[PDB]
Amino acid sequence: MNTVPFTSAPIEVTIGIDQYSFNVKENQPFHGIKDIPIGHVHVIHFQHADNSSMRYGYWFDCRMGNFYIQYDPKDGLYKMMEERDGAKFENIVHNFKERQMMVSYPKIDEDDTWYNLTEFVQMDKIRKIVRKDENQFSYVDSSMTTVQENELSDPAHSLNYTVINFKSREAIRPGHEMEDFLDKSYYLNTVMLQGIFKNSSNYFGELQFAFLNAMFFGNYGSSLQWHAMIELICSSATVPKHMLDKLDEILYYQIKTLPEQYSDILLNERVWNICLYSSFQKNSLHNTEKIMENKYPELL
Amino acid sequence: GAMNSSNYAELFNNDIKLFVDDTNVYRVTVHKTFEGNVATKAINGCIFTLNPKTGHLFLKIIHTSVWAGQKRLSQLAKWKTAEEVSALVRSLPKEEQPKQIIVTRKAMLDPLEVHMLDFPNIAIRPTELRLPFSAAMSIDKLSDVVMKATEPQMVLFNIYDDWLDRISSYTAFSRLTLLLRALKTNEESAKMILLSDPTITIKSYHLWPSFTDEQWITIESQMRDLILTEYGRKYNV
Ligand SMILES: CCOC(=O)N(C)c1ccc(N)cc1
Repeated sequence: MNTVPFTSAPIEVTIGIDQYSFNVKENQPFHGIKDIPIGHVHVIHFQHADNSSMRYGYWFDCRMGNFYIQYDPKDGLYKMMEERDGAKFENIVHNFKERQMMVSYPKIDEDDTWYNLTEFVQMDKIRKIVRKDENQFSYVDSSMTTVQENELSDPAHSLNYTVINFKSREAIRPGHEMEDFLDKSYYLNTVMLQGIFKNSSNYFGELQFAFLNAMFFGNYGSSLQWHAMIELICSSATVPKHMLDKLDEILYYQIKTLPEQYSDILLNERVWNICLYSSFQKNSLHNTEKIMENKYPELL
Repeated sequence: GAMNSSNYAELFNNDIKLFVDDTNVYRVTVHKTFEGNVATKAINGCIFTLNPKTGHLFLKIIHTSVWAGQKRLSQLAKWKTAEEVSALVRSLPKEEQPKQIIVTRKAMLDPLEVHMLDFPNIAIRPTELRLPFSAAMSIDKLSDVVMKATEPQMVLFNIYDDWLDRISSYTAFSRLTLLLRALKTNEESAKMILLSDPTITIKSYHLWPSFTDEQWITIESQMRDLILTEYGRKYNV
């Protein structure tokens, strides 16, 4: 298990670590998060108590370095940093653990939620969507726009998700206009899977990362991308059976984790009704359809 | 965006534009079969593509053979329409290509947008005008060429005959829409109005009779009366 120590907590803040969250008071003796499960990416996120518009966080993998958080009073945020001195880092963590100044990552043993939400998410793929090559971890916040949002403004601070546009020459073969518009299989299988993503695992990884960014940071463009990647599959008549079965599992755990009270801001009525009841795959997502109908019947 | 009464003079400015009406593309008769089921029989149709400034009508005749062995014909008809309008644009010299295509039915927007992806600077717009272009097939010479067709064909007409020698395109379009609305509302009476007087004829190279200016005023009044008469009959007014 790995540890993200905090130098201090000078401003009151709600800290998230993956699907968990806890409140830290102004100048409370908080010095980090221990017992973080090795083997998964993680996200540590922040929402300031005195200013809820400050929503930002960091994706990281403890296998890639020793990371800590320190508040910057000039930029007014908690910053992730890497500590290259291993023995210094260990010495800091040990002192904080001995004084019990850390919260423990509160993973129930029965509980596969985080694995189920990040099965296909890799840190290397995150670092290509979020471009800041000098760090091993990736900063995301509420307001970051996507490359596609910027085409319809600072490019360095953007989310480089794969652009999906159903009325684009990439999506529509000349001479196959009706075919490709009513059946997105060409666009899914040849353009996206064979061409850009290379395999379904990378496609699902980006889909999963988009969902998590939208939910944890209230990022609109991430929400748009998640829905577009769902709709591209559901609107394709020809999808490998293993991908349909895996998508059903991916979406089930996403809908299960979504806060009940955020459904008005995280779920697109049009897309979900189209996907579950009108699309080629309307009968292929049995688990997702069942949880959606029992948890968010209003949306449908 | 959408084309309505506020921006109506835009139809007659110097930006080339076309209306596309697909109502008469897929046309059927419905009938009982020997076993007492119901079947359709397609008949020849047409795409009505009109430049409202010049009167140029590109009438693409849709021969029933294009439906043979196809499914979901009402859906296919929209896409065939879009395919044919796209092909027409590509066939025109650059300086004749439209800057805007206005579709009379919003279901044509996505098919036309998708077929015109190669022309990002041609705007595809709906309209809030209720235009009576479905009644094109009430114009005898148009109906005749459509029904006689044995193969796909494009036929070029000027739907204003020679009116623009005497009136503006705004007025010509108003006259056309009044005539077509009247033909749509009561075709027999409208045609009686247009042909009642044997001494006024349709030139070989025209669609409508050769009315003088004063006769057009009379005709237009008779068409408005027909429309109002039929409204009163319909709604018991
Ligand atoms: C701040 C809460 O809103 C969200 O979490 N989403 C994803 C969102 C939804 C809609 C809009 N316009 C912008 C953002």
